[PDB]
Amino acid sequence: EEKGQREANKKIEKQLQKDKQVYRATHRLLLLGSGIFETKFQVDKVNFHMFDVGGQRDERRKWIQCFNDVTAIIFVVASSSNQTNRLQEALNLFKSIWNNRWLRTISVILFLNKQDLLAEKVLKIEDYFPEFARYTTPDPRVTRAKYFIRDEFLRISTASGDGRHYCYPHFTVDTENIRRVFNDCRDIIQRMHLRQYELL
Amino acid sequence: MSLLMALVVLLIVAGNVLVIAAIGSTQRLQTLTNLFITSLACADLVVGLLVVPFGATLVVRGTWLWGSFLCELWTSLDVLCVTASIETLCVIAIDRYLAITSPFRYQSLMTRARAKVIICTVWAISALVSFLPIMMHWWRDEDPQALKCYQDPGCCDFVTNRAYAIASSIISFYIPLLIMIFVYLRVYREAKEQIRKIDRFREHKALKTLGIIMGVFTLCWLPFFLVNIVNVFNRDLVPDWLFVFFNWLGYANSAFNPIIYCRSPDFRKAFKRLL
Amino acid sequence: ELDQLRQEAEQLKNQIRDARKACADATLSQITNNIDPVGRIQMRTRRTLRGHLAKIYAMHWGTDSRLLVSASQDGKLIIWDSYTTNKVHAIPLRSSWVMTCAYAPSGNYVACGGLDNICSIYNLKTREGNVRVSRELAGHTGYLSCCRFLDDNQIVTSSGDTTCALWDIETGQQTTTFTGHTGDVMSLSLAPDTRLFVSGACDASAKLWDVREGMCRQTFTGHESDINAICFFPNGNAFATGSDDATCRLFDLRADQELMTYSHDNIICGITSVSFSKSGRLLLAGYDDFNCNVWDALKADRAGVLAGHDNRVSCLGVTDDGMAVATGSWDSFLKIWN
Amino acid sequence: SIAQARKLVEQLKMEANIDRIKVSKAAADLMAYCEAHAKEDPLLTPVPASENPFREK
Amino acid sequence: AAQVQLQESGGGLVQPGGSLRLSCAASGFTFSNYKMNWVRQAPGKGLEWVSDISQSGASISYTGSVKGRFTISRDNAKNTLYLQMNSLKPEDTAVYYCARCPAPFTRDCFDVTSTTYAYRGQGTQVTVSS
Ligand SMILES: C[C@H](CCc1ccc(O)cc1)NCCc1ccc(O)c(O)c1
Repeated sequence: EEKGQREANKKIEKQLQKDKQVYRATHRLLLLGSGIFETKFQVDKVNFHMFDVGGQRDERRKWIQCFNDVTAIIFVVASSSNQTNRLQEALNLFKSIWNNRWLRTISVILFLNKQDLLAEKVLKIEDYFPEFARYTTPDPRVTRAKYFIRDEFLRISTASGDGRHYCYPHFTVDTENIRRVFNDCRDIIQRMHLRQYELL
Repeated sequence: MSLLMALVVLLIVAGNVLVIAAIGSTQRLQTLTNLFITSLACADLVVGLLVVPFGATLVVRGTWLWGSFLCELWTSLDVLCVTASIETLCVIAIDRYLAITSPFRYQSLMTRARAKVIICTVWAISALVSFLPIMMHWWRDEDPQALKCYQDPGCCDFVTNRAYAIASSIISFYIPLLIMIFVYLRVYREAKEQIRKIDRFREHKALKTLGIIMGVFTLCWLPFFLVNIVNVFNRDLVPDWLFVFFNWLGYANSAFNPIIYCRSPDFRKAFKRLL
Repeated sequence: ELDQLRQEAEQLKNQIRDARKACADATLSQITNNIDPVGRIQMRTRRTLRGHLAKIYAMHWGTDSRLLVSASQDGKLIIWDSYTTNKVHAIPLRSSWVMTCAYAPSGNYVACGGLDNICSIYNLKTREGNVRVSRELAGHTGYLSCCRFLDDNQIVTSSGDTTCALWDIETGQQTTTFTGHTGDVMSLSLAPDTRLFVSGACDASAKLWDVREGMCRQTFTGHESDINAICFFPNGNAFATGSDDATCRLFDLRADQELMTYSHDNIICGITSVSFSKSGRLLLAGYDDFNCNVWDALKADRAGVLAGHDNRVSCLGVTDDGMAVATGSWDSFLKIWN
Repeated sequence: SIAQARKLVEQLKMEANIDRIKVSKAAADLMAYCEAHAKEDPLLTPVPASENPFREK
Repeated sequence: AAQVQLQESGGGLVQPGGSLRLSCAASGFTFSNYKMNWVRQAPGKGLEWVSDISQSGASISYTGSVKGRFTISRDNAKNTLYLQMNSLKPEDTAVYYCARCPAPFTRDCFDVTSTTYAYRGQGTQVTVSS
């Protein structure tokens, strides 16, 4: 019987060698902000599987841990938003993600959406974030507001990094979005390697 | 001179033994690039263990004391281990090059099987450039003084003919040097681009690291191979003791590699645990 | 008139508090004072099962103590022979984010599920020799956190929708729903009778359920954070919970009180998994600090350590016969300890 | 509303009236059990290698 | 047995511009190992994070609208949490809950505004009007 066992084991090991060469040629993304919707795309013959976890009940602190080893978390926000303060909610969520023990090496691709809706709104942001009145940019109104929100996120971000992870903020076209995630994943891999060699 | 050679042996052995014990003791360290670091540490270890003690006896006593056979063998083993070390440095540089300049396909181009085949090819090139020509008397020259040397048992000088010196210096130092310069220039360029995107302190850190690497390598091995290539064209230009001292700077390089390539945090943790 | 029920609650709660304070004669630490200490436990890694590509979320043995199934979020359900380290089967799962996996007491089926809110039931012993999907239990509205076989046909499951469900497999039907928790149920545990089962949730409480009547019988509180792991004691009269508050706690079912707490000031990480030995005097707890502590479940003194993982210990498991301990981890290895 | 209170009170009375032995008894029982099956636990009780399926045959 | 309790008090009526001091008593946990939050909910609104204070009592964070007006404080001796509120405006009328962070010794605080979070209190009412 041990001969048959070794036979089946060798067959399975061939299959697992194939599976292993397939598993490292693909990069997994976490989309954030029936149980889970998978998406698969290919850019420059590099394969990506994105995963939208809509299908859970708004308490993330347990299933979020499933994504400790993804190449990146794509964190979408609406700069536009009985009106709750939703931007502060997004900031608090980004901050609890950035400082979680199991997501500390995970770079976050920050998408700031509905920018045009914001520009429509800004001609009701000084009440919240009273520092917006003294903010200075590093239609100027729209740009100031948008970069102010970006800098809020970047201030949370550049505080506890330690170089291991970064944020890659963009203002958001599935085409350019796919390309941007491609380039940011390339940069994440390059930075991980350059930090391994004590160059960064 | 005795104490100097003794401390050099001590440092070389100690360092590379620590590196090998660490990599082979910790699971966190058994990565794909640490296979190349293992190759490097083994070459440095053979140098420190067998090559440097006999050279020490030579410098101290002034004459060889182990007959002609062991002289040929020592010559071959020295050339072999030096070639292995420098080509393993070149291979580590090529690995880093691929990882950074092709980060997506790198998980495919590089697997442990191809890593082991590359290590084996390196050691085979070393053997085929060191033990085959030196033992089949292909390396000997035709100058009557060289004949007196090859004939007396108490002489073990490194007198060679043009062909062997040129070819061996090419395969042991010059091609590895050109490849290392090329790849680390590309790596520096990419690090500069990433630093630009992130944010001067950091560019200085990168410059310091690459400078340590290439400066130690070159300052330690370039003088010897330069005089090596000039010996076969004018015997009476460089004195002998200076050729020997440069060959010893080279050997001393092998002590510095465990510090240039094994300082990562996990490496230091493993060293502390071991010691 | 709404105050009448507030008064009924206030009164009932007082009576329960009083009937739980009155039946507290002594503390387990006391009657456990003159027993021996275990003697520091020193287990060694006997096996390293390799082949999984990503972190191992779950594992389960199987009632022969030789075969074991493991679930890896690379998307694989690997059935290993532990005696020869041979892979008996390798099932590619349809969804890679698996969080639990179960081995049927008969050996014929395995079960697995995760963020897909489905419990897939795979058949192992067919006419065409290859393992196929046999069934798919759907109905939960949150991720599957744990599943267990009662027999070839019935299966219990816990979900991140605060509910547990008992299913019939042949008809693929949710024959019973169990409600009452207010946070994600993270772990379930069947009693050796398969008539009751305890679940532990992210509301810092555990609940006991009758499997036929569909009714919660007791609730247990006293942890300060999410309960990540729960394991019935060998005899079914008590259970142990492990929490993010860096403690384990042993609760009794006939006293309705927390009996014991296992914690050290050195320990400031969470408990990810727990399991008893065959006799129940050792309590094995995997932690987030890459270690597994072995507690003297009667003295509450840490009896030993298993320290051979480079990442988070994610799953424990003890053999039905008590020979080996299995540890999975986020380093993507399984280690068999004796 | 009144419905939740009705459920709040009904469950809290379901668990109210049940036999609740004294803890000392629960301890005694767990102690006695772990002491009853002490020789059948091969982790707590390391046995030789000619019977372990992970050391030798 | 024990249980995680967060009992708010000190809420009542107050005139526009008045001042109140909300006092949240805590039980069931070691009050110091945990980061603490004030959240509120107004008529017909979601839950809002208002303020947070850290295990020691030095790190402090505010929502923008209550900065300069509200003062969060902690007393590990008497296990109390306080929010001082002065220069009150009518748009503060709401229920105020004291929330805890789920896990101790952590810098992240997930799920304190989730509508079902377990480690919240039942709240105190604040009504700023005539
Ligand atoms: C073995 C030989 C001995 C030289 C020496 C002379 C005096 C000493 O005290 C110690 C050593 N060194 C040659 C090293 C070498 C290494 C690689 C080459 O390609 C090459 O031409 C020569």
